[PDB]
Amino acid sequence: DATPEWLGARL
Amino acid sequence: DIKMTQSPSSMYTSLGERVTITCKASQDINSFLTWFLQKPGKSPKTLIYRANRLMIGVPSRFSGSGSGQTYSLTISSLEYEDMGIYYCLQYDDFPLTFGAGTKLDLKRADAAPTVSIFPPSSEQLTSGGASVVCFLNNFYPKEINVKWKIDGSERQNGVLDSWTEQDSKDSTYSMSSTLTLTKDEYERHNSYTCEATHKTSTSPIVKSFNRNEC
Amino acid sequence: QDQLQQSGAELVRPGASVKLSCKALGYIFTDYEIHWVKQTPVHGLEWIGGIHPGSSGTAYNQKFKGKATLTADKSSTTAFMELSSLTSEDSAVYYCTRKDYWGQGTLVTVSAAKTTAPSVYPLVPVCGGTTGSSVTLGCLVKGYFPEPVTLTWNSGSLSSGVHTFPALLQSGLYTLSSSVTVTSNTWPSQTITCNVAHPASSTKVDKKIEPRV
Repeated sequence: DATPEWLGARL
Repeated sequence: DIKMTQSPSSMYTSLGERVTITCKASQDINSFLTWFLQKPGKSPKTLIYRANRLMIGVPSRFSGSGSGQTYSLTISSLEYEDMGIYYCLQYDDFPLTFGAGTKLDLKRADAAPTVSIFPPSSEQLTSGGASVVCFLNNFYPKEINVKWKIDGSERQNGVLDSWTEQDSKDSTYSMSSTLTLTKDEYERHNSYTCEATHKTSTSPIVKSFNRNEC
Repeated sequence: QDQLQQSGAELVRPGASVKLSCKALGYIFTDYEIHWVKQTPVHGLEWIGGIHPGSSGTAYNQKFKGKATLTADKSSTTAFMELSSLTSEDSAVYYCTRKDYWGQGTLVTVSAAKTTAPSVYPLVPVCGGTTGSSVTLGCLVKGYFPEPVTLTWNSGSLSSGVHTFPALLQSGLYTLSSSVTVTSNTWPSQTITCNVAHPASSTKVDKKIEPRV
């Protein structure tokens, strides 16, 4: 459902 | 370090009611926030991500809003299932941070506690120990104060309290207070009092016994 | 699908280490970050850090830099979190999260305590104290380790008017108490017993609440 518009910043 | 200020901290509600919870970030967080609910002894469950997008499977009565530093979670009509603690999480920047949460509570009429004190059992006394228990049962709201007194003077340690979660049937709360001592210290004093102070009254509810009486 | 499954409860000794795991299912593991969160009664929620399985990138809460180590394994789509030099301050429930999905959590207890059977004491009302249409009796389960423990009244036959309180640490061990309220004339004519079982130590203890004196 959700996309990397969750994090993605590869931490 | 972004600070999330969540409010209110405590929520007194009724089923069907419309509930609004607020989280203010100490700076712009660009909608990178989630709202989740956690029930006693259970793991978190997300309701909203990116400030206003519903997690698949989450009921539509839940909705989120906000854009800069202020975000709100709205529950259109509260359901029994919705009880628990709500939290907000910002993930716009490290370190990720949480609001202190808000406890959702089913409101009901004020109810004073039913207090009962219990001298040590004979078996425990034989073991060399002495535990004086006291139950403050079925009161509302959850906030209550308990103070122990031995031969008239307050006893601070040896005390350990435990609370129950709101009862699903009557909406009250309960807490157990245990004052532990050695047999020798217990047998050097006579009257043991349990004092419960609660909103439902100014003067506390006093419960006590005497060793010499039994 | 879409899910996070964590490993079982851990009972570790102070000064030791432990490594927790988080199995990811139903989604492309190398596309989302996995973060670990700590929760304790006293300190609430605390973000420990995160890792990107796709780039091995990590970020830690300064407070855990040097205490927690996050790794990820592409072939088993499992994120790992290792904690070293543990103290009771590290006893908590640990969660992994993709920020939307959360694992069910892993309970970590740091203690030197050894398996110990609970002492079970009958709690009778103060001599007399019959004043009232009801009577409250109690049961104190003291000094056991580890959890859990299950207690019921009259073999589960008595469930209404019962309040079993959450256990708490008392001098390295666990203590628990339960109250039950019945109508005045009911007790003591009819008997009320407290059933306490402690699997860990294969203990079964029932005990009737006998009036004092």
